[PDB]
Amino acid sequence: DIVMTQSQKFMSTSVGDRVTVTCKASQNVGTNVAWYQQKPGQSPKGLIYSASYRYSGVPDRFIGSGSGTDFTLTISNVQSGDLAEYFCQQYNNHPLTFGAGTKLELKRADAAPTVSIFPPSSEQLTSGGASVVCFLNNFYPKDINVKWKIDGSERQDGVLNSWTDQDSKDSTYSMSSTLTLTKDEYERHNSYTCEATHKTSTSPIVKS
Amino acid sequence: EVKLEESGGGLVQPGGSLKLSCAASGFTFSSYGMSWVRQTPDKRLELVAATNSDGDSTYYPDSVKGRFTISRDRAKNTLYLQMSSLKSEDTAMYYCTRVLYDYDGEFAYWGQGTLVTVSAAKTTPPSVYPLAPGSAAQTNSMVTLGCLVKGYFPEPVTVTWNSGSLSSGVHTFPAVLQSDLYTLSSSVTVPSKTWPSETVTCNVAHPASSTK
Amino acid sequence: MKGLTYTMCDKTKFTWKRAPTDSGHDTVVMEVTFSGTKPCRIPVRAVAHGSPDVNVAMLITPNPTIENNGGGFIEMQLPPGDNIIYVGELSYQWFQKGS
Amino acid sequence: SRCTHLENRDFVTGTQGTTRVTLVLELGGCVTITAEGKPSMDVWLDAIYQENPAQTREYCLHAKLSDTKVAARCPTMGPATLAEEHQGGTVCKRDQSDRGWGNHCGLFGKGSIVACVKAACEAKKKATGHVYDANKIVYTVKVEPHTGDYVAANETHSGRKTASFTVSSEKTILTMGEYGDVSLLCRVASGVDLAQTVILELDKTVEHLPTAWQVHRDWFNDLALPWKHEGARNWNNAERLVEFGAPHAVKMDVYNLGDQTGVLLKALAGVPVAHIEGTKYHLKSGHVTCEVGLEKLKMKGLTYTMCDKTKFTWKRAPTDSGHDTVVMEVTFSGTKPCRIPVRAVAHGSPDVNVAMLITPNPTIENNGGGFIEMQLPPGDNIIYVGELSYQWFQKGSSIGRVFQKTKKGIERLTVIGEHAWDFGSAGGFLSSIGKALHTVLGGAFNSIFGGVGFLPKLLLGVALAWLGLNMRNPTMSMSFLLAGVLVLAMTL
Ligand SMILES: *[C@@H]1O[C@H](CO)[C@@H](O)[C@H](O)[C@H]1NC(C)=O
Repeated sequence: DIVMTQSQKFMSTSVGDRVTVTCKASQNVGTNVAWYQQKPGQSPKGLIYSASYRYSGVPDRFIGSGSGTDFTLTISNVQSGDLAEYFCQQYNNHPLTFGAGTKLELKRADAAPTVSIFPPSSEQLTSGGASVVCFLNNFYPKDINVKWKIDGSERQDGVLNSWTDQDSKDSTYSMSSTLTLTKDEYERHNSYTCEATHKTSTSPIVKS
Repeated sequence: EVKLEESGGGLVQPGGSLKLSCAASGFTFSSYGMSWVRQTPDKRLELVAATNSDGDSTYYPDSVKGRFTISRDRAKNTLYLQMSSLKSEDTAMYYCTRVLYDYDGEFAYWGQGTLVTVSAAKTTPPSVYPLAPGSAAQTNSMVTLGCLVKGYFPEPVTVTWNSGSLSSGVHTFPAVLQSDLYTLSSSVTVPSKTWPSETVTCNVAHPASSTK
Repeated sequence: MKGLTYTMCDKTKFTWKRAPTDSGHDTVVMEVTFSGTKPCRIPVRAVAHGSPDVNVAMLITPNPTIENNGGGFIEMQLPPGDNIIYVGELSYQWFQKGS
Repeated sequence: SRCTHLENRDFVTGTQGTTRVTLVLELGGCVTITAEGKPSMDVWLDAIYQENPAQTREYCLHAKLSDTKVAARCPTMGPATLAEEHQGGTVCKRDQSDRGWGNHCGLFGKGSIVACVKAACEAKKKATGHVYDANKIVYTVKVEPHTGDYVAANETHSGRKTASFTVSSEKTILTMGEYGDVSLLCRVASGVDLAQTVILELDKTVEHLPTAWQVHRDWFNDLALPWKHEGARNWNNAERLVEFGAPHAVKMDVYNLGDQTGVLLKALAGVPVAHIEGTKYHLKSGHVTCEVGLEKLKMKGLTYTMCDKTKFTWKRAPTDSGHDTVVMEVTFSGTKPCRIPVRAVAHGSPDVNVAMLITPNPTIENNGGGFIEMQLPPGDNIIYVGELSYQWFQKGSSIGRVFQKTKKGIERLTVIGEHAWDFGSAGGFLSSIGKALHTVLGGAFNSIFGGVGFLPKLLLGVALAWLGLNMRNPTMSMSFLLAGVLVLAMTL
């Protein structure tokens, strides 16, 4: 099958700038060009076909080019409604293979995170378990450390990382952190503290 | 307003069978064509069954060739996908599509999409836990909230904060696969004056067994 | 044959690269430019005059497929009379001149 | 209505069950399709053209000669040659002069001579033939319903839907406003026989002439004028506008011979014409077989009232329309829009409605309605419009209309009518058997003679008829009948 490799995996841009996304092809497919725009939870949008045509409902903000192996989806005037996932596609071959998805991002500075580490209350001690809950919020870029300080002891047990799309209001990224213990291990250690070390800011910021 | 309402999203074990539908509107049927496209949870798209206008014939990639049966209806506005012998990696967002007048391979309008999780083990429900801090330091601009959805199987999820009142500064996590179990979390950001004075209780309404 | 594990093509993306003409031996030749979902069984059909129900396209190239670098040439023998040779939505008015 | 703008108007009725109306639209005809329960459909072939078809042999009319060189030799002193004997576009003739001792030969008698010219032409004196292509010829069909409006020829009609038909078209779903959709399925190759159609073209910039013409291929290759092709410099068979004479030992004068605008076009007995408008070579004669599906049509104003019985100011009075149909124009200034109280009662029975309408559901509209054509039985026909009657008489006869349809069976079954037996709709034992017994006739008569001419038609007819009378064998005495077809039939 003809693979469609996007060179731009995780790219960022400003509001007023014009950027473009390219896409590889295993062989010369020519004018079998197709792109998309899907937001998380919402639908994709079949914007441009054959690299130069549109559908009624697509503005002049979305142009395109590229006939052959390398394609071109140039977008001018990147709105708040362009914070989405851009797919690649050839419709030459059967099957009509797809791109993994270009997550277009909004440009934002390097910020410091915050943690509200919450040990379990009396509502979870009935079930016999105690799952201590951490949060890493409000940080750019995505590179951040997830660790635990159970009386300051290093513990890789309880590192579960999930990603989150850039926020429409706050423009942040998120990486999860959650611990799974019992009632006995809850009653063996007093101080509970979660660690969040940003790429630039090397300080764990805590409610100790 | 062109609408493609997906339906038939259930929870069936591997080697099972489903029957998808798609309520179509805003376009005449036989002038266009209808197809299915799936999206894996790790953001890698994949075709299910692309097919032309008028119900002439059916295509399948060699991953699913000879097992499924895509069919249609003109006046009733329903795209079917009679599936059978489910692979365990068929857990993917199935999308009803709408190809153009020219049948361009790509699909101009789309639908909201459903999730047909093909999971091995039987389903388990989570519980609700609006937790609270113990040993603790001084006030800040904002101190975020906490609730955990743990010990459940399997996705999807619907979690909000206080029936949608406090939604300023959300941080939603879809899923983390861990030992045939998932575990997500969510956030909302208020100052240190709001938490002890007012009351905050998270909502765990997870549609694995659809309970609270 | 070649192209039995493929599908029927699009109806739209067929355009005449080449004009359907008579061979001098009672067959009609052509060549299409299909720039879409390749390769696939071309929907070649040709009705007659007096009954628009029945396809009467006695083919000479069976199972035409527009390959990734190949395909296009289709030849068919037809009974006398008016004949609408469809290649998808694209059609062609033809009179078979032989008796 | 375009059907009122000409004489050759033919009401193909839509009988109950007949929904796929096979027609033959001539170029310069108009078939109103009145189906019982459908809007009436004025359907007509508008134009037959092609956007600059290929050309064939062009023919110089007015020749032009220059560079005339004459050379002779004595009888036994090596007969004459010239460098222009074998140059392009040069017409020469070797001939025997009578070489005297005036130009000082050795002998008398037959000395050779040759003289050549440059057989050129005059500008804009080319008879440019054109053959149409089967793949680029366009048949234009305009269709108009009966909205109650009448629009002239110098105006244009609003709902006049136009359908073009090429080699890559099958079926034209024409939306008839609120009347619905009409479906015309025309077939191009079963129309004008394009294999032997030469669109001959002279100077169109001459103001007082036609623009295109229409002639036949066989005669076109029987033209003995000098010819060439597109880009070919010199004239093939250029010895036809160039002739020679007899010299007197020195100079044979190769005479210029002139122009041919009269022998071609002016003394010539019964040949048709065509038209050019810019870059489309139109025709004026034609025919094409179309199937007309009325299945998506409906009448307009079925959920309205009837109008007043009094207020109808006659903007146009009813008159006889040459075809036993009666038109009118009511102007209604009351409660619009409404269905017009149209009736025409029987004579001898004053109750019975006999108004065989043509415009179905006559309705005055917000800005339209009024033109109500109807066909009537012969004699007394009392055309009410509500209580305000335009009391009326029609001049036809009962068997006169039937005999009129026999006269249409005479004149429409002409050379056009050899193929146009689809005036009805799949007649079975009326149409198919007719096609058989007339394909064997028209095929045989187009085969024999190749066209012979009316004077040879009557000469050969009366000659073989005399061989019918002067015959010994009673079995071969049917030569009077076999010649009888040649005398009686093809003399119109
Ligand atoms: C059509 O001809 C009539 C009669 O001369 C004239 O009154 C009318 O104005 C003409 N209409 C147009 C559009 O030329």
